Amino acid sequence: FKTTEMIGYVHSIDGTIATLIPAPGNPGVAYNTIIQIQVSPTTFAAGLVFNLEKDGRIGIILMDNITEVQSGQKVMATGQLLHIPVGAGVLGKVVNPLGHEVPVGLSTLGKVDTGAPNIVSRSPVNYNLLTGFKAVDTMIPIGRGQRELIVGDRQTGKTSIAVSTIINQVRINQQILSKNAVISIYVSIGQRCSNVARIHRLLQSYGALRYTTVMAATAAEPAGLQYLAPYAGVTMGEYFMNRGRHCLCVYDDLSKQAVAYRQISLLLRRPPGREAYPGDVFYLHSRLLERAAMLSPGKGGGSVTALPIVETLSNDVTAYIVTNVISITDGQIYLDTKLFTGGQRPAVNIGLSVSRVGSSAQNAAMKGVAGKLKGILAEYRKLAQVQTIPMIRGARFVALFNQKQPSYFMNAIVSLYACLNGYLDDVKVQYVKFYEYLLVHRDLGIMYGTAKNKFFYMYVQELNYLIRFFTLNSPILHGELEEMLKQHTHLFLQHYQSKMNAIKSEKDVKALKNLLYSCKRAV
Amino acid sequence: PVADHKGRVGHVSQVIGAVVDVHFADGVPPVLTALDVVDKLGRDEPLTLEIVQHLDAHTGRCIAMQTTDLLKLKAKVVSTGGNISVPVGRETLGRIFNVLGDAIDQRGPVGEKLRMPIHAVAPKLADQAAEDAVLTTGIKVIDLILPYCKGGKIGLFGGAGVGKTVIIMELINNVAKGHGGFSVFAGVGERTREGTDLYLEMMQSKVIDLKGESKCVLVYGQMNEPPGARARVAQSALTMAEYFRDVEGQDVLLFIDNIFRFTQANSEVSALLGRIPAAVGYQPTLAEDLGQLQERITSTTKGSITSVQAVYVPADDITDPAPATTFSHLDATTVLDRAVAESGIYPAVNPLECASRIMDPDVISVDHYNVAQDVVQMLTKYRELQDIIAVLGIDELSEEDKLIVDRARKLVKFLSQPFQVAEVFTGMTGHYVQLDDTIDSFSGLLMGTYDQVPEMAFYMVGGINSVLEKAKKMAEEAAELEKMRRARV
Amino acid sequence: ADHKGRVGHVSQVIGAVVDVHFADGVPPVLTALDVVDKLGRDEPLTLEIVQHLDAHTGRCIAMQTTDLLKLKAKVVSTGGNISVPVGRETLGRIFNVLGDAIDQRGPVGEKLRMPIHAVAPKLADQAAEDAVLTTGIKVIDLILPYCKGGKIGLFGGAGVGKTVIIMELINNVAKGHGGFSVFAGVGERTREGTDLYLEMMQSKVIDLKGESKCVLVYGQMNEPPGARARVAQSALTMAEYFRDVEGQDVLLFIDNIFRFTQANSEVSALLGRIPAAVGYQPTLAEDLGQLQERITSTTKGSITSVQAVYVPADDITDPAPATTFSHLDATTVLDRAVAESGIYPAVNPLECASRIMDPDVIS
Amino acid sequence: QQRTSSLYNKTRQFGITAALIEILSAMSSLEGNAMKGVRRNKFWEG
Amino acid sequence: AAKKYDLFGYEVDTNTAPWIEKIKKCKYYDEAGEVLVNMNVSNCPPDIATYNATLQCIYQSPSKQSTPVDNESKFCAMMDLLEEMQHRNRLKPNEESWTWVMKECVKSGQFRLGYCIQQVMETECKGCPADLVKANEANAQKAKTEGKEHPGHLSQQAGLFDVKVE
Ligand SMILES: Nc1ncnc2c1ncn2[C@@H]1O[C@H](COP(=O)(O)OP(=O)(O)OP(=O)(O)O)[C@@H](O)[C@H]1O
Ligand SMILES: Nc1ncnc2c1ncn2[C@@H]1O[C@H](COP(=O)(O)OP(=O)(O)OP(=O)(O)O)[C@@H](O)[C@H]1O
Ligand SMILES: [Mg+2]
Ligand SMILES: [Mg+2]
Repeated sequence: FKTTEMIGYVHSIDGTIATLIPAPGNPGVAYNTIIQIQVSPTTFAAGLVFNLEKDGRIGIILMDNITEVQSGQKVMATGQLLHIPVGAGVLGKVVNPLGHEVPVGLSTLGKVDTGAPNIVSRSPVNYNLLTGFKAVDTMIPIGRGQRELIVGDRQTGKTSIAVSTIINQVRINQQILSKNAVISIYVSIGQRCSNVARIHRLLQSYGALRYTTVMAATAAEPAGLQYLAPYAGVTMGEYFMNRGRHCLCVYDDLSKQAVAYRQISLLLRRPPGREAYPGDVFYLHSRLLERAAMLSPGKGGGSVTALPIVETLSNDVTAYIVTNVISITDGQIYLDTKLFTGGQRPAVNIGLSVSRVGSSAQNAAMKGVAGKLKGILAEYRKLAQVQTIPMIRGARFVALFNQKQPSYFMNAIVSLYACLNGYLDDVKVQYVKFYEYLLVHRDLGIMYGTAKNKFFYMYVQELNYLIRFFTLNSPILHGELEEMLKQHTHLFLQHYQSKMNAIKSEKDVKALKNLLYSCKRAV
Repeated sequence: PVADHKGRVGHVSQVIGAVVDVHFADGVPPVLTALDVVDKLGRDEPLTLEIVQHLDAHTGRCIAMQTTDLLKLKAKVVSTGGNISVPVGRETLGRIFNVLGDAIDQRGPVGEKLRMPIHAVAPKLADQAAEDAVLTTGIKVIDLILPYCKGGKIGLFGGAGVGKTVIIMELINNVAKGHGGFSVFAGVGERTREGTDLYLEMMQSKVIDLKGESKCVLVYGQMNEPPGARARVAQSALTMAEYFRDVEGQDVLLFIDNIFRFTQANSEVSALLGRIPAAVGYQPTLAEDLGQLQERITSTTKGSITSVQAVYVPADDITDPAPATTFSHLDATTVLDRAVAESGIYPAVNPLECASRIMDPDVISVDHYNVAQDVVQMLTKYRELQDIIAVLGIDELSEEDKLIVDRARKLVKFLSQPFQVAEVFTGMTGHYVQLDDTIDSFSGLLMGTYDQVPEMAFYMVGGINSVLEKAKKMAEEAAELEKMRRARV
Repeated sequence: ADHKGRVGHVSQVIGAVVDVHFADGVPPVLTALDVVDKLGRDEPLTLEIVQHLDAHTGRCIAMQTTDLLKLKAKVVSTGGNISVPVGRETLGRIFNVLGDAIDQRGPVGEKLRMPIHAVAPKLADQAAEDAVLTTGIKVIDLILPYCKGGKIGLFGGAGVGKTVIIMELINNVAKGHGGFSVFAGVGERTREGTDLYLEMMQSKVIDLKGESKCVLVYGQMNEPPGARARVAQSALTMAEYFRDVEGQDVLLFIDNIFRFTQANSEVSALLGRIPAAVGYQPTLAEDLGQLQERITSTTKGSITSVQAVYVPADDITDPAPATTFSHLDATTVLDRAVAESGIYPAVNPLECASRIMDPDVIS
Repeated sequence: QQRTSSLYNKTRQFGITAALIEILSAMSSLEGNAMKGVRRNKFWEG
Repeated sequence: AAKKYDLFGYEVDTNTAPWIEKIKKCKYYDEAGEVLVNMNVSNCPPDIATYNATLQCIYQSPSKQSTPVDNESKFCAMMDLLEEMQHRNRLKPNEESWTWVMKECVKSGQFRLGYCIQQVMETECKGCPADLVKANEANAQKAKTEGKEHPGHLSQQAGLFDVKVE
């Protein structure tokens, strides 16, 4: 930061807030600008101006190095709003809301106070953003430029789903042109430093750092950084939006930002509102989530897909902050605690989840497959021993929704199509994961020399973009799809399920259980 | 004439949030006066202030319509010589405006004949109208239990994601498109994408013919806007509606979404003005602001304004001061409940908590009134019985109580309807039920002539004919299943 | 460092809040001051700077009673934050917030001291991978295994052998991992502190004539809220010394973590800050963050904390337990019914939980 | 029973918060009305 | 030449000739995407000719970038671009685009995709050139003779408990 002149001295320090007194002549400080407090002869501490009093005392919100801020220290004014580095030189790095790089154990600038696109600067979402989960991609379409909320209780996969969604883009980005590559900005707000390290290692393992940047504001950090982190993150994401590219900014999580802002407001002695929150807590998130949009073709067509996360208490979705966020986003992915603890993960409560604008962006193939799945699931919920066709397919679908890692588009859609057309009717519910693993990774037809298809094989990952083009029901890819599905089902029922139904030895039962555990965790 | 304070020079004395105090050497201009900041300040957009209080004979407290970033003390400010004025007339039709009345659609200049201030006095007693009519919306619940009145004030109360916006869009499609008069859509603190969707829908349906004659005006101050603009966009839109009503004697439709954000913005600015908060934390002048705003939304002897307003209920707390104060300012009240929505019933109207002013035999037909009253009584008794049912069970009821329960369940299912705008979410073609058809169907259902029809036949359908067709299809499916089971022997 | 021995004078005394005026400028916040005037006091008085009122006046919180305290009373800065003795000489001894041996067992004879307030480990110091902490107990090791650097929520009050489990953990961690333990009594009954000390001396975990494997840091209820809000940090600093200098897997017991929150809330209330919802201090999240974040597994060693959690009014959604659960990595629930059935340790296996129960971490 | 217990907990928390906010609002109103008078001290002696 | 408009009715640029020339002088086909991004930002949406030029650049370029990417795939990029222009722009690919895709398929040696591309071209276009079909058949026969028709690991027999889930 470039200093211009002294504008006063530090007078009082009440936690994370401070007040300055004017320098001789009252040079003046521009409102909402960044000021530097000379804590040492060579080091400075960032501060944000929030109040210009008549007497000449400036209200400051300390950002970093609060422990080294003392009354009487000189304060210099930069004269400009907060700007942070943005571009391709920040991808793969861990930064803080002030733009400083965070060391990790082995030159464009962006304004963090920019307005959102206006009414005629937007367009309907038309490009899907795949999350890699069958439930979300089918029943909860997410289009690029959409704000999708992720609500749920503590320890229910709220962070895991978003991290997997970021990871799911690695394979796609490496194949298609760089213009369509989806970049990610994971913003951690008030989380634990160990959790940030684990997330960083997980992203690095899958090579997602080339297309991802992490902004961290741990719980030990003051409220200013936590309150400012999401704005800096979206600012980093808006760089690609204004240049015809797409981003996937993620906020983990807005609840802690609200707590930090409430702390700041109460330290300033402002009228508390509902649940002691400030009156403008809604505006806090409004000015944030509004900046994520899908630009119109005239502006380039860039996008910023927001995935705000919110934590509820006892599955209470009538909280002040939860309802406020639900009133801003374009949907919600509710993660029920009962499903999660019951072994049904990611535990997406499809009944309460919804996508208000993502329906159009859904791909034609996924849209075609997902149309009937909606009715099947709706009937299955109402029906829950007479087992009709809807009940069998509903049970198989619920079994298939169990995932740990994001699934490639071709594998997920092929498995969903096979289940929808009744190819898993004879397959027992407990063997659905093993059946899917054999379908995706192995190839029974080739193994037993009974393959007739010319090109349609699951080992040909190149077919994903051909399936995405027309449909799974096109006359080009329909006959071979049906042939391979029939052969796989026949071979499975003949060889694998028949033997699995004839296991009584205790050792063999343990081996079968271990096999099922392994399959359930790997496709 | 020219104001005696136009061009008056003042200097910024204090800046706190969106509240700025300006000192005038020659005297503070009148309250509500619009001021412009002349200093460049390196800003990207101009800055405008509205006077809301007088601190002394020289200092005045103002609210900024744009962000106050890069605003220094002693910054020069010049009075505009009057309140904030917005364009009026037919030149505004088909255009998109903001709080200040600037066209934001990136099209040619408005070229309005004149402008009028956003702040105006409400109509007096002698100017009130005495006309009562029925506005057919095509929705069974509204047309039956809480019928809307032409030229009246309507409100939709609901939580987050309950269906307020969907009902507004359905009403727009079913009324505004086939409306003789003009329409004004005032977006207050709502999603900006919704404004774009509404604009595209209007253009596609030729409601806004940029190459021809349009019949709608869009005024939008959205969530991203600062609290200053969200407390005056409603005033500007209502000023345009008032001009259409009075200066032309034209029937107008005023769709406000959401009116709660107006009170919220007023509370936010009041917190900075240095006022003692009322209960919950709203400004002490909550009732007065709503009274001044709503009293202007009325039908006079010159024209008519049918206003539909969406009221947001924070945390689903219907007792909150903001929504609570709005009830007294509405002719028709539509209360939406989250629990009803979670049960698959859309719209989620809670008929027992809804009310209408034209629910009077002197206004609506006698048969309509009798059917509505019978339905309400049945629903009330069923709600009373549900308390016993949820504890002991249905089998612990009287013989006639079971009949009441079955009829009330069919009524609850029947009240649902698929909207033509929610086809994506419902996956079914929307229905438009005539007023007479609704009355006849509900009267028949009350008599009990449809006791044989399955309960689910009434779920997500239109009139009685749709119920019978769905029942026939269900009967055919059941017969097929029975034939398959019998052949299995 | 430049403010070592700086002179100041008391300017205001309102209960436990004392304002000190320095002619040369207030020392840095969180600085320990000593009241040189012991005219009639039976104990020394020490103040902690919490806020700066102006360039010369600073607000402080007293660690003892402020009785017989006059205005303009001389005060001398200690040169920095509160200092606590750290080393192998503190094993088997009882300390207070100020790091003074209250066991009347001779001088501590420490070789070094550390400040109470230390920044949490940086993101670069975090452990490469999660590791299990073998406690030696079949139930814990199997169903709810502990992780190095993790926080365990110990539910279930007295009557379920909670102290016995604590002593067993202290013994097992030293037996297997060779790491010491630090027990912090925050707002604890003095009688229960004496009982725990006697039990530890009886079980030889604190051997007066031999080698002890536990440090006791007690902040009792009768002490003012200024001490109950820093005893935990003193114990954590003692644990951090072993974690860093000696590179061990240390244990840190907190009894209770709710008392820490209550003490911080009271301290904030005294300063006049507006309480948040329910009535806890507005910095409730930050107060717990500045403490829990210091408990982690670094590249040198680790500190696994077993914190006894109390749920006020049996409301699991209360801000205190709700905020606390966001930092817990495991949960050990103790039930009286299990104890009455003759099962010891009285652990309800189906009520416990752990996050490392994942193949990616454990075998 | 579970639903009523949840409502009971929620209601008590809201009541405590509302009462505390009301008391603090009254205190702030009392503090605001207070005005700092002219200081009668030897300003020159400094 | 004729006036063109976007969703809001605002006039849109149509002079795409300079951008095609810029695409023609790209060494790595990842630079072609940048040109398309610049076109979109400059309110000059690509047309059928621009997409054909981009496909030609992809076919004729050595690799995606100067440094190798982990999973470079020209076919994936071509299909993604075709899906874009078809679904998100409403432009039917002409015979030129499918011929470029088939040329890429036969050049890389992915004969199995050649069958699907040939069927697609026959269904949409009048027919596929015999030269490309002959080259694809030659590649398939060469693969079959060497026994490389399918991956080796897929042909291995594995019973119920002999499957390595891994
Ligand atoms: N789909 C899944 N399959 C299996 N395990 C999962 C899945 N999703 C999450 N988990 C596991 O569940 C646990 C909790 O997940 P996660 O950390 O994402 O939750 P959270 O909502 O972020 O909770 P917190 O409040 O602690 O951040 C972790 O051990 C994680 O590995
Ligand atoms: N009549 C309806 N039929 C079917 N689904 C509906 C209907 N009304 C609402 N919904 C569902 O509820 C969702 C939210 O509806 P809507 O946009 O009207 O919310 P709202 O009341 O405006 O809330 P907020 O604006 O605060 O988010 C819709 O996306 C849709 O899934
Ligand atoms: Mg998480
Ligand atoms: Mg809405």
